[PDB]
Amino acid sequence: SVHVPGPHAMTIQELVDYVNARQKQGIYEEYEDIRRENPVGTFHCSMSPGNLEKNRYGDVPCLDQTRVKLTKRSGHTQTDYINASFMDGYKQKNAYIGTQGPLENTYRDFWLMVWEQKVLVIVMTTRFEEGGRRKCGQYWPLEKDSRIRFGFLTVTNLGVENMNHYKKTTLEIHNTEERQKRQVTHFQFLSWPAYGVPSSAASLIDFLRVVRNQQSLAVSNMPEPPIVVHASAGIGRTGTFCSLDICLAQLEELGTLNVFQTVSRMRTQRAFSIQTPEQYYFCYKAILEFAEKEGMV
Amino acid sequence: SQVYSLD
Repeated sequence: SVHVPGPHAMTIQELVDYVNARQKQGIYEEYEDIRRENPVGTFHCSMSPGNLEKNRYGDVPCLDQTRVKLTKRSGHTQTDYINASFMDGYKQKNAYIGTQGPLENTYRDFWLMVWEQKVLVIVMTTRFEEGGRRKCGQYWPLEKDSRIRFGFLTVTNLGVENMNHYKKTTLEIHNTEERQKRQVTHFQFLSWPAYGVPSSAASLIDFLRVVRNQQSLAVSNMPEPPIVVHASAGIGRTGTFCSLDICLAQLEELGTLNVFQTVSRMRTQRAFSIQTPEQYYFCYKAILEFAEKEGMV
Repeated sequence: SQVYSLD
């Protein structure tokens, strides 16, 4: 994984000192320094003419170097391209696939990727629309017992649980070509507006625990498949979600973290990860809040 | 077209 503790890992009290010394304005200025980082990588596949319409946004390409490639394609429309990047996590390579909100013409590509990448958990942090702006397609069967066929992948909705800030859908993916079935847990977090932060850092961290528990529960019933994490572009809330997850993973296990290093490295894998200085400052603030709440400081 | 940034 690129997410090694070194070289300036910080303990949770050094983090308190750090945030206290920089303040919100300093953390905002730190975010801008990450954006300045020389964008290593290229975006050619994203901009190939056969692929333009497979991007939801003109200004959110994805990196050639880390993109998820589609293997078992069918149809001249299905290239090997999907706007989705492998992302390392704490002590794990390809912990996540950060992807955009699937478009109608990429629903089939999305499920192909989920299938091929052995994905067990999907985290969605977007509503379908926001401000009447379309933000993500309805790429899964929404009602219990309904099914959609995406070529040789039939997805069936096995049940939905509605909770506080998220709904948990259990999907069966049926590869009807290889007669293989796999359960996939789809999580949709509903209280995270685009370009913004969640209303409760505590709800996001509890949701993160729910997702980790689900990923852990699914992996024990099968090296570890990535978690698909998408928002609308799959960079703003996605990068924030994933950075927070890595930082809490390193904090839990090593007693250290480094937000800067985490987001800097994440943006070499899912380009443009973390979209606003507000979301950047939220990683710091949620971690400190988790740490107070836990009596670590 | 559709832009993500600049709101």
